[PDB]
Amino acid sequence: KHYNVKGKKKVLVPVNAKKTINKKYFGRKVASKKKYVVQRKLRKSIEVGKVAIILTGKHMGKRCIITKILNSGLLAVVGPYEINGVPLKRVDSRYLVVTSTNIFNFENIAKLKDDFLNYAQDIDDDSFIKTLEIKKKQKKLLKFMNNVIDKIKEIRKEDPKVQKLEGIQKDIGSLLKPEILKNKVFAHYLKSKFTLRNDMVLHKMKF
Amino acid sequence: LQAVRLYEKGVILGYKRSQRNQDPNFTLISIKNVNTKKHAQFYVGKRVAYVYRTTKHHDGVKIKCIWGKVCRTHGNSGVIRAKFKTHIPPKAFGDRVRILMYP
Amino acid sequence: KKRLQNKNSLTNFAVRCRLNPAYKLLRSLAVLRMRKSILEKSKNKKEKRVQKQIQKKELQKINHDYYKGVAKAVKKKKKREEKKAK
Amino acid sequence: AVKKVGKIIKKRTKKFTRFQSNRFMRVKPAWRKPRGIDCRVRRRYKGTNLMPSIGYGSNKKTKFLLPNNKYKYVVKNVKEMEPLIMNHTKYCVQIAHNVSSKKRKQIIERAKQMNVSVINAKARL
Amino acid sequence: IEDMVYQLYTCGPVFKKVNNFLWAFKLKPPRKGFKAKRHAFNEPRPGDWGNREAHINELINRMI
Amino acid sequence: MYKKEYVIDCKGHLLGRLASLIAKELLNGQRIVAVRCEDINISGSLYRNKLKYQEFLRLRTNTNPKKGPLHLREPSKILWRCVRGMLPHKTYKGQLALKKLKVCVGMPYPYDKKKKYVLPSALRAFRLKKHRRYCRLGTLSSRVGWNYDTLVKKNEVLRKQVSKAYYKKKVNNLNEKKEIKTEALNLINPEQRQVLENFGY
RNA sequence: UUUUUGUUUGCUAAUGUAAAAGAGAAAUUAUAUAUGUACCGGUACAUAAAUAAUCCUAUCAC
RNA sequence: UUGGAUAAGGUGCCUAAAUAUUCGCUCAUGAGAUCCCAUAAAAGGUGUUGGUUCAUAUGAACUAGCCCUGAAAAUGGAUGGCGCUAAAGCGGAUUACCGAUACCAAGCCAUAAAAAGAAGAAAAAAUUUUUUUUUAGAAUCUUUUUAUGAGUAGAAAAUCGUGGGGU
RNA sequence: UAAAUAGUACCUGAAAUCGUUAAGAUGGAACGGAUUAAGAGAGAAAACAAGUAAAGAGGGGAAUAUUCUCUUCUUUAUUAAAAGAAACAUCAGUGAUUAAUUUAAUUUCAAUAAAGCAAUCCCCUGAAAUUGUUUUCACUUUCUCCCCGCACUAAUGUGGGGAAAACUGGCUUUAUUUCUUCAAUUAUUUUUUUUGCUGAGGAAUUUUAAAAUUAUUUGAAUUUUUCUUCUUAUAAUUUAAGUUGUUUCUAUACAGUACUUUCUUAACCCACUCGUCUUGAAAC
Repeated sequence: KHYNVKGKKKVLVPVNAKKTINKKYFGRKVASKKKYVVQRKLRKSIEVGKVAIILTGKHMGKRCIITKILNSGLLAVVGPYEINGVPLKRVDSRYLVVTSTNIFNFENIAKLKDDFLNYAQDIDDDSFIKTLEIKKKQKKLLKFMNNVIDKIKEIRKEDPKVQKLEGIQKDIGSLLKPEILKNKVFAHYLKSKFTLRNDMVLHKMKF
Repeated sequence: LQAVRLYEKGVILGYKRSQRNQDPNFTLISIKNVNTKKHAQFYVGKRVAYVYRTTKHHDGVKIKCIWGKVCRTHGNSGVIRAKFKTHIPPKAFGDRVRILMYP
Repeated sequence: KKRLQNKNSLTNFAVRCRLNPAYKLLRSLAVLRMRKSILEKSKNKKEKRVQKQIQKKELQKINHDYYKGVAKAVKKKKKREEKKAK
Repeated sequence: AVKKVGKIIKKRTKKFTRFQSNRFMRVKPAWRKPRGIDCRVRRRYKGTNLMPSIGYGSNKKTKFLLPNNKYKYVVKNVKEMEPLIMNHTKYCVQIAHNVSSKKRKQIIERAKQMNVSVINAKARL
Repeated sequence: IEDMVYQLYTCGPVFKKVNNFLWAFKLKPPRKGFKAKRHAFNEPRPGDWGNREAHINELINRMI
Repeated sequence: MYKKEYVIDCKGHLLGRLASLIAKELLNGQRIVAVRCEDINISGSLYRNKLKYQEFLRLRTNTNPKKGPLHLREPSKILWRCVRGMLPHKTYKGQLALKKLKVCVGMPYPYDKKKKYVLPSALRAFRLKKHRRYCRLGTLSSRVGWNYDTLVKKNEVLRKQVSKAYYKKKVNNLNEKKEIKTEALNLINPEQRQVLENFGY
């Protein structure tokens, strides 16, 4: 579904309408009058097999591999946990700087790109979302610090939705482990962290 | 070593200003390595954090940040105008701001 | 009626076509004319310029005559000054 | 500066003070328009005690409502609460200052069962 | 509006009516500024007032 | 502008241009230290600048010259006063900017062992045509009553000797380090070699 | 002088920053030229001449 | 009020913006530096720059730019200050920028004018049934639209208070 | 004595003025306006959680002193939801930015590879013999040669005087414009990169109609078609018909170090005693 006024093809995506406002004279009504919204659209330099730099989380400066565009704007990323310690994380594009090197441009990685995709087509935003009952259970124990931290870690572990993400993380990491590792300098590149030395200039250097 | 940086350093100059008159809605910011309008245009739209310390704790922490945005360039020599959620106190003139790589 | 946002009558395509019923046809024609390839002009530039030889000749002669007139005026004023000097 | 909470925007705070009231004790801070001849404030010299204008008026859609987004109504006994039964979500109730503890408890309980909020609920107890 | 444009661009039979129907245009200042409002356009020094002939279009475009 | 402090060598610098640049840096909250202030140059003849300073000297408060313009004679103090005059020193921020500046004659103990910078926008060689007269602030101060010019020259030649020794030692160390590098560069892996010479290291 | 915990009756525990995020950088000098070396200011030879548009320093955990 | 863009004027620092670009002139042992404006003349110069007209690349005579003499006052002193001479001076030229309570877009107050007006269910959350908001109609009123807003002396309207009196 | 801070100046007990304690500021005024920041006081009436089940205290109403029902408070666990704020995205309005673009007009040029012309000669340009017309010489490069100074130069060359062709420059033909150029200005059109600010309103008989877009469908036209246009019908969308969505946080709290607010201090910019007569007042 789309519209291409002036030759554009903006692509429409269904959107719910939940904001409610009291109407002028008698009742109330849903404020939004629309059923579709044009979809996110991403930068030209966002491909699946590309390596980006996490920029804002607790993994700032870490390098990661794009995994999937989640049809909600946000994209899934894996700085393969087995080499980098960066889990399957759903991050948005504008908090990422994507480099110019594809992980699948290496001749020994390019072979397993199909299996990469066939492992990645099954992640979705609902899996990344945090479910209400485990959120409630985590907030319950808030009413000595190491104990509650460990409890939070273990309940996150036993979340059923986290388990499938961990399984995908594990299998994709095992798939990408040896082939990445046998390229020593690239493996160190991924394992390293991106800093901003005072010798380099942001508006001069390229991503 | 540790504590990665991934932001550009800036200095808070005065407000958006004329002689004998101030408009404390925009703050003038200087960039570490920008000296031209063309180069300053590169940073337009980036979030800028003014991080400063307080004498006593406020949320269990002694540090707080005022957020802002690089709105447009100022002059020909790579000075930018930034708009913050709250006006930057003139105590902060000459102080250091993070201008972050995101968005 | 209640005032709404005044839509940009130049970039908002729906309002522009509402204001100008001929605009969408004119724009489509312009786009079609733009969508022409490059081989035709590449092989016809010489044809279009060789027929302009007579135009170049005609435009050369007028400027030539204008410069001739300017030089003649210069010479005649110089001659007048030379005659007056003595 | 302007203060904006929710839809309510207060165009100016820090109520206007009378010119020279800061440095004269006989001059109370309550605003008075200065007539003068060479008066500074009247002439609107910059950097001196700007005068109130109609341009500061808050919008009429949200003029008289409190931060709880409803209009206040001052009551003196339980009898003046009757009109609130229809618009309990548009009006909050404030008990008048000269109401005793006898009647304050009655008004509080009546407003509670009427489902209308009370501003000075915990006064005189 | 296209008829109005035609009647204005060519001093058509309905010009006074269209012009009078049209509210006076309220223009923003020029994007790159004026030269000198004090001096004539035809003065050898930079200046602004007077008849610009065809040069009014570049000024309208940045005043619009 | 972004350093802890900037040490600048005032030798061969025009007084007003140097003061303007320094004042802007100080107002932007940058600490600077000006050394060798007695080698500052001034456009115009020495006699002309001496006349200007005599006119300044003739200027004191009639009632009580203690309150009058304190004239000062050290070239460092002269540069400091020029910067102050180029600065809003009667406000709190201006006072902070003024106190963020340190001026010396010669190069004392901390500043003779750190890098000295130069403002090419204020160098005499770049700002004065070679056929026009200029003055030396040290000699001007001596004619006005500083009487410490020669001692600064002695200290300067001593510092020159010790700096020459340090420079020779540093040159030897750099030569031996380059010799170490050119040989250890053959022991790294060839693809590392290619990257290094491709990017010019 | 070193280590740990902290500064979350007028008092008797106790905190402030005009500026950390690699805040990195010691030769001297001339500007119609300089600098090093070797001989006796001179001679000879090297070096430098977008000089910070550089160099040096960072991540390889256990 | 929020943004944008300018006027006058500026962009070496004070002071936001050019130690911008491009072409000439000027060295002042009291240079000069924005209308009003904060003085300067006759007369001179073998200072330098450019023109004009005469005499076998020299000698003259003019001319007009900047500079110099003419040019001396009383508290200490003022291109506003610092200072500036490969100008930060003078005369242009080309760009960019900064710069108003003025201009433009949008919101809101009021004033003026205008268009118009004396009767029925909407949504959401739970699970067909409940729950929560509203479900309006005051003519000096209600809804909406546009334009506009300095002000002494002076005038008017609407408001805000005080003692006392009926209701 | 109800009360003595109602003790005879005795109701209440303001301001000026002064004391005690605490906090803060303090380089020849002090106060102030505008904007924030830091502290210190206070605060929950929007600044989360309605209901639900149980047990404890109560209050009412109806039903013919016994049943049902409505509730308020307290505790338990038991679930929502909503509101604000940030980020991102979308749209619209209004700007800033950087790359372009169709078609025309205006003496444009500039190259490539094969011929040819002229030689102070050529595209030019200069100087001379009721307007045109014609004629003459004089116009260029050399890392070319000759003579003189013969090293004299700023010079890895040079000054003066002569010759030479013709690379250089110019012109004339043939083919090409991706080797290279196809500019600039104007008119006339179509886009594009990165981004700042703003979101009024909430439409019970115009947030309709249409306009655009998509998917089918009717015929026609024409620039001849993967945005070609015009209607024939249908159904949806929004680019129409002024901002909506997602996720987090506030927060699973009842008042704190957060949030709202007052006050006190700073800091940047600005700010002369008011009243009055007066043309003119900060006025010595």
